[PDB]
Order: sequence, then structure tokens, then C-alpha cells
Amino acid sequence: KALSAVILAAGKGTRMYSDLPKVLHTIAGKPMVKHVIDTAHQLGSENIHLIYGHGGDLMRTHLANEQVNWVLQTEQLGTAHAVQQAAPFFKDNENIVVLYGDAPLITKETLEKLIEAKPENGIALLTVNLDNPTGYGRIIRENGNVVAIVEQKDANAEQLNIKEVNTGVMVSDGASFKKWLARVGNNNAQGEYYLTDLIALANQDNCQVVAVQATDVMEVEGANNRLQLAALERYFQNKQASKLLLEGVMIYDPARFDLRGTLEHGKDVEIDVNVIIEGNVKLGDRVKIGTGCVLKNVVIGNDVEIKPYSVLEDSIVGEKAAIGPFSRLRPGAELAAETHVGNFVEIKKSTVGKGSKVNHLTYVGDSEIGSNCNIGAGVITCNYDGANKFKTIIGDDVFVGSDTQLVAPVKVANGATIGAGTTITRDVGENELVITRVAQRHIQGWQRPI
Amino acid sequence: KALSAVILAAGKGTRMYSDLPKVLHTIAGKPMVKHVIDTAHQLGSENIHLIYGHGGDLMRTHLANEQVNWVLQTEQLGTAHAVQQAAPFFKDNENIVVLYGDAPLITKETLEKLIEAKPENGIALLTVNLDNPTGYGRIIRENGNVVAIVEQKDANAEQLNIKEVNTGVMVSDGASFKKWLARVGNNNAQGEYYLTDLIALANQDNCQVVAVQATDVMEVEGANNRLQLAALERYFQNKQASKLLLEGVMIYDPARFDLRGTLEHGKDVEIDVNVIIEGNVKLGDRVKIGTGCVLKNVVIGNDVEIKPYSVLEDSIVGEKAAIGPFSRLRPGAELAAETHVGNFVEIKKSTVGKGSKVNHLTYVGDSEIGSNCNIGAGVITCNYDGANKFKTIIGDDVFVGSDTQLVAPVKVANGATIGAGTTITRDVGENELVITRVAQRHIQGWQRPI
Amino acid sequence: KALSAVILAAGKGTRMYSDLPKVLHTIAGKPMVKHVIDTAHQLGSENIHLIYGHGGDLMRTHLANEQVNWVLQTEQLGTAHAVQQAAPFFKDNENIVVLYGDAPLITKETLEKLIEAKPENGIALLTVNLDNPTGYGRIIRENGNVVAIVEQKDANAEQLNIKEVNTGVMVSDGASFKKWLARVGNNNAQGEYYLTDLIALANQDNCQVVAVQATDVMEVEGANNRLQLAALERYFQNKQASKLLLEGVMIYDPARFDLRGTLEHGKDVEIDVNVIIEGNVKLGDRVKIGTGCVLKNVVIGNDVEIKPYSVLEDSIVGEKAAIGPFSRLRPGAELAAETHVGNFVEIKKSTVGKGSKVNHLTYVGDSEIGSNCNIGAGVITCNYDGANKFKTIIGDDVFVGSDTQLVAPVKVANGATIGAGTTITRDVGENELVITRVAQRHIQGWQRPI
Ligand SMILES: COCCCN(C(=O)c1ccc(Cl)cc1)[C@H]1CCCN(CCc2ccccc2)C1
Ligand SMILES: COCCCN(C(=O)c1ccc(Cl)cc1)[C@H]1CCCN(CCc2ccccc2)C1
Ligand SMILES: COCCCN(C(=O)c1ccc(Cl)cc1)[C@H]1CCCN(CCc2ccccc2)C1
Ligand SMILES: [Mg+2]
Ligand SMILES: [Mg+2]
Repeated sequence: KALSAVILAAGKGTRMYSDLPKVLHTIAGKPMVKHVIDTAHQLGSENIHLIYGHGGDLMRTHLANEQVNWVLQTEQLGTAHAVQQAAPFFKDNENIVVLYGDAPLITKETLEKLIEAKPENGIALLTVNLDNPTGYGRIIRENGNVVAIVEQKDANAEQLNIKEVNTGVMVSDGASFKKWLARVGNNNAQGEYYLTDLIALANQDNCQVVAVQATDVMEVEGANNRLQLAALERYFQNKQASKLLLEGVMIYDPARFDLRGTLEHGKDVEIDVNVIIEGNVKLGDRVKIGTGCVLKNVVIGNDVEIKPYSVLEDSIVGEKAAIGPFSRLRPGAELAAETHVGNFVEIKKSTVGKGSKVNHLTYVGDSEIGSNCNIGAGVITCNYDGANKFKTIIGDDVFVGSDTQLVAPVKVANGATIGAGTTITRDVGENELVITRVAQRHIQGWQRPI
Repeated sequence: KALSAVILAAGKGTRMYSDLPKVLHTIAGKPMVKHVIDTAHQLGSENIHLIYGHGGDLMRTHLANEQVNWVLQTEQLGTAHAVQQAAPFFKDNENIVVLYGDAPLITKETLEKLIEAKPENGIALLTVNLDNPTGYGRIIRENGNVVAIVEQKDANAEQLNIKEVNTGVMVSDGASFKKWLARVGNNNAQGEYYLTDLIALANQDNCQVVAVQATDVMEVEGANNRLQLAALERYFQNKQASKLLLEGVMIYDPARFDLRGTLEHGKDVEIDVNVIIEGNVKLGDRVKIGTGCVLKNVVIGNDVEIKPYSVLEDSIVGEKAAIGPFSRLRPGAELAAETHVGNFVEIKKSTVGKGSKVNHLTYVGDSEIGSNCNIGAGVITCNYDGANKFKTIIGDDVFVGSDTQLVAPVKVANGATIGAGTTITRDVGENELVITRVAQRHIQGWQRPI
Repeated sequence: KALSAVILAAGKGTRMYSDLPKVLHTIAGKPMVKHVIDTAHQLGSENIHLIYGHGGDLMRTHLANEQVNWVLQTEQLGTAHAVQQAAPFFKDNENIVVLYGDAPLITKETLEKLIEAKPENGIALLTVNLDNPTGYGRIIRENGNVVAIVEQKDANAEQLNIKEVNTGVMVSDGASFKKWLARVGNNNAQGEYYLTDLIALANQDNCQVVAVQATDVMEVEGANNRLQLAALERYFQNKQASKLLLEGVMIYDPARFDLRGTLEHGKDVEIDVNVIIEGNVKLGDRVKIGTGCVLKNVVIGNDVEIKPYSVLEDSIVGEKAAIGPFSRLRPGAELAAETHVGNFVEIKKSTVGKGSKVNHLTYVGDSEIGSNCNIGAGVITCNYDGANKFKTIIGDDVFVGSDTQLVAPVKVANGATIGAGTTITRDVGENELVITRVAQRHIQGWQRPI
């Protein structure tokens, strides 16, 4: 049968000490709540009802593109009240899963088991085994069904030794939710309407509640503060790294690896320590990434080596290229196959053709460079003091001598040769050699202050 | 009542294999003994008696400014002998706490409890629970008082199972210390005068000894070698990071964060992996620090982003500035609000005014740059081959073309424009355009070696 | 008596998802099998028989220089069959130790104990204690001898609680191996000839089998996939770091330190976080290495400080030199004592004499620079567009002004002074001052687009 999700995401998150609401804090570069939305979508949820409240305007700006029903809750009166805000939209004969926007690590796999376990007209409750369950609601089983959730303050001696506790995550059909939520009261020390009370209500109705245990405690943990958030981040990154290792990516140290997006990879890829991969990154076969590299939204071809401390963003690199160390590729950098980019080089919105080399102390911006060019150390593309910024076009087989300025807009045709120290303002023709005529004064017998 | 401290700091630290004495090795950038001095000061110690010996001259140079009584011990004859060196300076009616200079993690909070627990004319002894107490002196309690410390070699079967052991840290009044230290003997296998024996002596006198348990084993651990020192360092850094996380600083990975000094922070600060903060650093609201940055003695204003692999020292950065990646700020760099400093740029002892940009492959030293200037790629401030190094003064709204050398001392007035490739030796006036007249030789039909 | 080793190294390593065979994957920069070859050599092995198969051509290219007997196995029919391939080469009266090429952490010390424990005409079997021994062959002891290895599926209730299990590593004399290997059958579920069966065969012969327990589980672990490989890497790096710490090297964080080769060190060396040491590196007394440095095949003299994010390869650095931050030394860089190399500087195949400074935004390649030279910011050595690349020779006490190009081949004699912005193509004589005569156009009243 069909499925929809309710995600509880209204909290202020006071102990984050932030201007953001609780669920917008990121794990692996995306809001905690976005992790939960994605998991709900992967489960096959038809609708996702997002209960929100605090930091409402920020929620709407940061999650503007999410396919959710925006359910604006004006007051937090407990979890049952929050779910009831979405209940008018539940289909009678769809399953509804309730999830927490501050618990981003919950897995598709655990939730599939939870859904499959739900008996007709009953509830599947997600539980977790703790070595120290003190403070948490104990699961009481009679046969294979949950007959009660007994809170710490009510439990007798034997019940206190129960390690299985309630997580608050559960699945039931939409009609059952509508019926039982209307029967939840707030007669308790907090004066809140607790979703937890659905278990008692289901048992009152001779409906079955079945428990499913989470495989991992971290799977169900939420973050109330940034220390807990960092714990979630580390667990998530380790799990991501472990998956990649098992797929055949050599990550030298999975504790010093960060993925904040998606990684597509070939075979025999090697990633050294302290690499950060962000956005959508594709690495071909036998790509080697050296220590300290940052790759964001990049495509790297087969057999490329990126040497240490290279930072690349929104760039494409052709097969057998060599980049780094200390190379900077800025958005729109497109390096062809067999190119070479070296230390203290910055390439921005430029194409560099096959076999060309830009190996030192150079800025190339808004440029087209052809194949088998030699761009000398200290070369800079620049503009006049004007309005917009124009293009430098360099053909194939061009030699550009060291410390030359290329002043856009300018074109240098195939086979041209430019001497060191030149200022190029006029177009250079095919097979034209341009050399600067210097005037020097030579003074003999100049004794240095020494 | 008043309090003074005695810190035992005379050791050679042979297993460090160092020319330094034991307690001068650093944790978080400061000598282990300095941690203990500071803790003693925070407890409210009136006097701090520093028992020193080995590496005496180094102790005096490295701790020259510490408010301690320098008690030079000529021979190490045991801990009681060391404390007795300071005893002539104890006030009869002040409390004295004994601390170890190689155990830097001891907390103010534990020591406050220790002091409060001390009965009149008695001793408060700091103890610690170990899962494997083998080798350590077992605490024997009768009622709530310590009647003996039984060493491993003397303990019977049941005593060996006692997990509570002696740390050697204790508090008693000055008069009691003077009396009991004079009664300590050295009749034991080591031939040493042990401070430990004060417990037996107090019990001989019908004085009460009360135990206080350390909350953490690491709190009382000392470092005898650099492996142990690195364990202390990691524990300390984790604790510092955890405190900052709970205060609302987003530290992406607390295991890859180092603070070696003090950090003042606003709200919503984000610090990526492998950042080192040294000296006194102040970060405003919503500061973002990218991976691999090193900040030492810096003030950063609100809304500044420091991009990866930037190294800043003794510098000030105004609000909404953007620094990095691969930027270097050297001492005396002062960047105004809304400034931009980019890759492979070095700024030393220079002021850069509001809105100005220095984005590539540039050295600016000993300079004043005004507001809304454009400092082109490859620009260098330099000097004549002379004696001292002079200043470059650039006004507001100046454009400096790429690969220009500014030869100090020189002044460039408001609104001036300098063409690329220029050598500026003479002052440039207001609204003056300076462009280099190049002489080039053009040779047609130059066929490259290809 | 003499010793030889057999190393099992034929596996495909399917779950690595690699074009390499299993044992060529690296730990600390060298193939797993090379670790085991080296350990075998350190034990005093006269012959090392390398059983290989899958990825045969790669094995031969990657291990071409190893002193092993290459035993090419055409089919994997079990571990006994593999060892039997080498058996014709066993001396009757030498001991033979059997090792696994995918278990690189096995120690010399454990193996020495194993060998010493072997009774005449018997076997010493390496075992390991596991908290969860499920799936592994249980060691049955009667007296102090191993009478059986009982597999999981055969063990009774009490045998299943045995924590001691078989590793498959063992020592016996060559004649015993020849005899017993010929009696191993393949009547089991896998249809394989198991080396394990030698224990049963020895007991059949009234020969003694003695167990020796591994000190560490990780010591005997193999890597079947890259997740396991990364676990081995981390354990190995920690152990290496711990050894260095105990020798007196201050490694600020041993979890963020990598050694991939050998390190020779003096006293009071300090290594900050995220340093990688590769190949053969020698550091003198009081060398300080800042964060993010990479040193490969380098010799560093006493009292050198390498500041953060410096990358050095195949280079020598004299005493009291200062390198970094953001410095690049490429192969053949030789820096004398008291030299200074600064940010965004690249030195390649060049010698730099005592006291000389190259502090910013410079490339020096194929050069000899003498003592007490001042190489200004933006200086570049370059070549004509030609064939091979020629040498720049700079004498002692030379000043090279900022943004000067030195066009090889060229010689600059002692005491020469070169003005900023110069292009040097002709040799400069002793005490010759060369300054560029610029032509500038000055336009007054140029109002900037503002
Ligand atoms: C008093 O200590 C409080 C705080 C104790 N805890 C934490 O601080 C913590 C919270 C979140 C993370 Cl990610 C890491 C640690 C953990 C300690 C381990 C058990 N869980 C709770 C597991 C759970 C999750 C959802 C529903 C029910 C139970 C809380
Ligand atoms: C034989 O193993 C020796 C060495 C055993 N230990 C260490 O090597 C060690 C020492 C210091 C650190 Cl920071 C980390 C480890 C630890 C193991 C855990 C207990 N403590 C001692 C705790 C203590 C501290 C002060 C007073 C009394 C007890 C020593
Ligand atoms: C079902 O879980 C399988 C996998 C379980 N294991 C692993 O995945 C693992 C394997 C290798 C490493 Cl380095 C780290 C972990 C470990 C878990 C700990 C015990 N050992 C085996 C120890 C051993 C080594 C050699 C011979 C005999 C025993 C395997
Ligand atoms: Mg230049
Ligand atoms: Mg120039």
C-alpha cells in the first residue's frame, strides 16, 4: 500500500546557540532535515508533511525546492499535536511514518523493516537497545507485541533492567492516526500531547503493536547541540568512507576524509589523507588525489594525478592530466587531456588544450588556450581599467615567455612565439615572434653596501 | 581561609630524551608546568612555590614572568623532601595544595572539592579509581576516612581488589605540613622521603584523612615520555573543542582541531577540519574558516570568510572581508571591511582600505593602501638595494595594473591609474595615468622548433 | 639451525575491485607482500619462496628486485598445495616458516618465539585469542601440546567456548613438511588441500605440536578488501608514531602523522599535525616541521624550521635554514646553511649558497646561487624557446631586483646588482649594476570610470 511521511521540524534548537532553527544545521553539507526528506523519498513516500515553526522564513529559503507539504505549526504542544497538524491530509488506507528532522541518520533499510512489520490496523514501533536505558521509556513485551511503554519514574525493579526503549518513530495507517490522535490527552507533568500515547490507545482498541529494533543506536540519535551534531557528522563520514572502501576506492585514512555530496568513481582510485569532496564529483579510473585537496563539482578523467594542496571547483579535467601541487582551478576551468598545471597557478573560466602546460606562478582568466602551448612562469592575463572583462585567445603551438602580460581582448595565432617580459596588447599573427627591446644602463664598479 | 600551592617541577624527564627538563614540554603551546601554575592561580592561591632543579636555567628563561616562589632543590630525595623545601614559607593557618608539574590536566573543579573536603587539622587526599590498580597504593577506608595507603607488595588478597588508589595530590594546613614533614623517614626500598607517609602520620595524630575521587583518570595523569604527552594533548584538545561546540561554535571535526591559546567567538562561527588557532584569537559572528587554516594572534570581524590554506599572524581583518585560499597575512597586516585578498598573496605590515582587492600572485609590504583600490595580479612592492626598507603609500580609488613594481619610498595619489608592466619609482599625482611605452621587435615567419 | 620462508601470495583479491593482485596493495607506501618479505629477511631467512599466480606480470615488475624464489602456481587448490610447490627446495634440516602475503603486520618478535618453541621433528603453530571465535578452528590442548584444531561446524558445546584459534602460520623442519604435505588430502566441503591438516598428521606420527599465542590480533590480520587494508594502515602508522614518540620525537598528534619509508632523527625534533614523511628522510637536532608538510627523500640539518604547507622532494637543507610556509623544493634542490626560502617559491635542481634568501613568488630552476644573495620577489629563471634547458649561475653577494627574468644560459658575477623589472640575457660582471631604462607616458587629468 501507499506511504506518506510526517517530519517533525519545528524546533528552535536553543542549545545550538544559533540564528538558524534546529534542523537547518548541516551534516555532510546538507541540512539535517534534508537527509530525512531524502530518506522518506527513497522509501517511496507519496507525500511528505513537514511540520515547521521556528525560523520559518529560513526554513522556506533553505528548503525552497523540497517536495514537501508545508505545515506551519503556531505552537509546540507535543509530538501528537504536531502530527495531528498533518493528519487532515492522511489518506485512510496509506501507511504514515513519523520521523524527526533532527535525527538524520535513520536508514531506509531500518524503515523498510519497520513498515513491513506493521500489522493490519496496528502500529510498528521503532525501538533501540541501550546499555544504560536510564531516563527512557521501557518496552514491555507480552508475546511478540508491545503492551506498554513504561517511563523511568513509573518502572518497577525488573522493568528498570529492560534495555529496549522507545524511539518515538512509528508507522500506522492514516485512518488509525486520525482516530487515535484525537484521543491523546495532555495529563502529564509536561502538559504535552505525546505521540507515545498512541501505543496505549492502540492496545485499548485491541490493535497490535509490534516492535522493530534499530540495528544501530546512532541511527536514531538526534542533535540538540553542536557536540552531538559533530558526533553525527563523524559517524556519517565514517559510514560513507567505509562504503567507498568496500566499492574499491583506496582511502588512505577514512577518519581524514570528507564527502559532502556524491562521488562517482572508477577502479583503482587513490585518495590520500585530508581530502574534501563536495557537490557532485566524478573520478575516472586510476585517479590519484594527493593530501589536502579540495574538489567541488568537478569531473576528472582517467589516469589524472592531482598533487597535494590543490583546490578545484566547477571544473573539468581530461585524461592523463597532471595538476598541482598548490594549483587552483576556479569555476569554468576546462583542461584537456595530457595538460599540466603546476604550483601557484590559478585558472579561471578558461579552456586549455591538449598537451599544454601552465606550470608556475601564473594567472589565466577568461581565456582559450589551444593544444601544445607552453605558458611560461609569471604569465598573467589582465584587462584594461574599464567595464567588463574580455577574452584572451591563444592558438595551438604557442610559446609564451615568462613574466609576459596578455592584455585582453587579444588573439595570439597558431605557432606564435612571445619573448619573456613582454606586454602583449596587439594581436599576434601566425608564426610571429615578438620580443621586447629593453634599454639597460650598465654601471661598472658599483660596490654594494657591503 | 587562605590557600597556597606547591608545584613539584624538578625532574630531568630522562625518557623524553630532551635537552629540556620534564615540565617545560608543551601541551596546547604552553609548558605543562604553566598549566598547573594557572590552575593554582585560578583556585585563588596566594603563593605558588615552584620546586625546581634540573634544567634550572631553562626553567628561569621559559617561565621568567610567572608569579612563583623559586625554590631551587639541589637533590631529589623524595616528594616529602621537595615539599619541605617550601615549608618554611607556609603560613600556619593557610591551606596548602601539593601539585605535580608534569600533570597539567588537573581541574580547578576537582581541586575545589578537594580543598572543601579537608577536615580541620586533617588532610584531603585525591584518589582515583582504576580498573587495573596493580602497582598502585590502595586506599583503605574505615568509616569515611582513609586509615592507610597499602602498597601493591604489602596488600592481602581482598586489598588487591580495591580499585581506589592514591594520586599523591593532597591538601592540608601549613602548620600540619611543617609538623608532619619533619617526621617523614626514608626507611623503604627506594631510600626516599615520600609525601605519601603524611597519611600514616596524620592517623598517628588522631587527625582525619578524607578521600576525594577524581572525576577523570586523565585529570591526574602525568607525562614521563612523549607518547604520554601526546595522549594528554589529544585529551586536552578534545575537551577544548567540546567546550566550544557546546558554546555554539560549529567545529566540523573536533579530532582535527587545535587551539593553542584562547579563542573569543561570536555566534554561528564555522571551523572546518584541520584548523589551528594559536595565541589570542577573536572571531566575530558568522565567521567561516576553511580547511587547513592557521590563525595566530588575529582579530577577525563579523561575516568574514577565510578560504582554505590561509595562514594569518598578528593581523586584523574587518567585517565582510574575504581572504584566501592560499593567502598569507604576516604581522601588522590590517585589512579593512569588505576587502578581498586572494591566492598566492602575501601582505606584511600594511593597511588595506575598505573595498580594496589584492587577488593574485602579489606581495604588499610596508604599505598603506586606501579604499576601493584594485591591486592587479603580479604586483610587488620592493626596495632599492640600500639599508632600511621604506613605505609605499597608495591613495583611494587607485588602479594598479598587473605585474607592476612599486619601488619604495613612493606615493600614488587618489584616483591614479597605472598600466600593466610598469616600474613606479616616482610619485604619481591625483588622477594621473601612467603607462609603459614598450619597444617590441616583430619577426614574421618564425617557425618554432616543431 | 637455518631458516627459510614460504610466502603465500597468489590471490586475485577480488573484493579489492582492482587490476592489481591482492598482495601488491600498499601499507605505508609498500606492497603488503614486501612487508612480509622484509620480516622474513630480518628473521634470518636463507631462502624466501614466493608462491605467486594472479597478476603474475605485475608481481614481477613491482617486486623485481626482491631476493625471492619465484614459484609460479598455475592453480589454487589450497594452502597445502601452495606450500608443496616450494617443498622441493626445502633443506631437510632447515626450519621453514609459512607466512601470508596479505598479512603484513606479523612481527619479527612473535615469529622468533614461534621458531624457538618448535620441538624437534614437530610443529610450532601460531594461535590467537578472540573474544568472538565463531567461525574459526579451535585449538584443543592436552598437556601443553595441540592435539587438534576443531572447526566451528564440528565443535561441541564446551569447545565452542574456546577463545584460542588457528592462524595457519606455522614452523616445521623441511623434511617434515615434505613428508606430511604428501599426505594431505582434499576430502572436505571446499575440496581443498589445507595446510591446517599438518597438525593432525603430526599427531598421527607421535610428533609434538606446540602453540604460541600472538601478542596482538592485528598482527595476524589479513586484508581481503580496502576497508581492512585501511585498518591495517592505521594500526601500522600508530605503531610507527608510538615508536618515534618513545624515541623522543614530539609528534603533536600520532593519529595525524604518516611515515611511508624510514625516518632518521636527532633530539628535540617537533612534527606538527598532518605531516607526511616518505622515502628516506633524515632530520637533525631541533628540526621543527609545521602543519601540512610533505617531505620525500630529504636530508634536513640541525635547527631547521619548515613552516606550514611546504612540499620538499629529493632535496638537502643545511643547518639553521628556514623554509616555508608554502615553499616547494623539487628534486635536486640543495640549500646551504642559514638560507631562507619563503612563500610561493619553487626551487628545482639548484644550489643556493649560505645566507641567501629567496622569499617570495619566485621560480629558480637549473641554477647555482652563491652566498649572501638577495633574490627579489617575482624573480624567474627561464629559457629561450629551444631544445634543452640551460643553467643560470649567480655568484656571491648578488642583489637581484624584484620581477627580474634571468634568461639562461647566463652568469652573474660576485657583487653584481640588478634593478627591478630587468630582463637579463647577457652576462653581468663583478660589481656591475644593471638597471632598466623605462619609457613612460604620463597623462594628467585621467578620470577613472568612477
Ligand atoms: C543523560 O545523557 C543524555 C545524553 C546522552 N547521549 C548523548 O549525549 C548523545 C546524543 C546524540 C549523539 Cl549523536 C551522541 C551522544 C546519548 C547517549 C547514548 C544514548 N542516546 C539516546 C539514544 C536514543 C535515541 C533516540 C530515542 C531514544 C534513545 C543519547
Ligand atoms: C605499567 O603501566 C604503566 C603505564 C600505564 N599508563 C600509561 O602509560 C599512561 C600514562 C599517562 C597517560 Cl596520559 C596515558 C597513559 C596509565 C594507564 C592508566 C592508569 N595510569 C595511572 C593513573 C594514575 C595517575 C596518577 C596517580 C596514580 C594513578 C597510567
Ligand atoms: C564475520 O566477520 C568477518 C570479519 C571480521 N574481521 C574483520 O573484518 C577485519 C579483518 C581485518 C582487519 Cl585488519 C580488520 C577487521 C576481523 C574481526 C576480528 C577477528 N578477525 C580475524 C582474526 C584472525 C586472523 C587470522 C587468522 C585467524 C583469525 C577478523
Ligand atoms: Mg611577475
Ligand atoms: Mg614583469
